[PDB]
Amino acid sequence: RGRWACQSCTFENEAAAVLCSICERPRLA
Amino acid sequence: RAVLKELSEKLELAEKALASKQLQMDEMKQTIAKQEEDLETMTILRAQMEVYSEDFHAERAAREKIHEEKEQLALQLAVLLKEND
Amino acid sequence: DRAVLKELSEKLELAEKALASKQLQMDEMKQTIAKQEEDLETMTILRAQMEVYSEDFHAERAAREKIHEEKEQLALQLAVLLK
Ligand SMILES: [Zn+2]
Repeated sequence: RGRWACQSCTFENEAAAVLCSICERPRLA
Repeated sequence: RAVLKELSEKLELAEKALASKQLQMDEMKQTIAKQEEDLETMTILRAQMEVYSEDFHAERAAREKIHEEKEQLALQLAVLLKEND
Repeated sequence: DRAVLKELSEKLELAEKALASKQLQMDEMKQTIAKQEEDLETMTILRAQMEVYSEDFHAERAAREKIHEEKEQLALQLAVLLK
């Protein structure tokens, strides 16, 4: 995976996360 | 094995998120069903009462008309009394 | 055991797709809730408006009956004077 950007709030999340740490939206939502 | 440990942990995090999102969805469903019931009720109630807008306007016009007729009689009477004063 | 990692990788990807799809369903439900809340307040005010018309209609009818009585009384006074 590696890190991933939340497509709603633009925060860059850690690879281990499945929900955005800011807004709790899933990576592929 | 470290990639395997990482995958297993993330899958368990996804399974907990699936459950958490589902609980939130369950609440939203209850909200939607309650609002739908309330809206259908209010919609029926408004429709059954709609006639009163028409009847109010017709009644007001009738009231204004008879008021005008009454004021005309009052003026005729006042004139007749003053003519006899 | 690289094909085993693939297997688990496939399961995780499906879990993330199902998770994202639940979120998308939630988004639609939040929009439903917002539209319903607006429609319900609007309908509640419109029902209240019909209730005001109902009250005013009955008040106009009461006024009309009173004015009719007053007109009959004036008409009588006039009739007495003109006789
Ligand atoms: Zn976010």
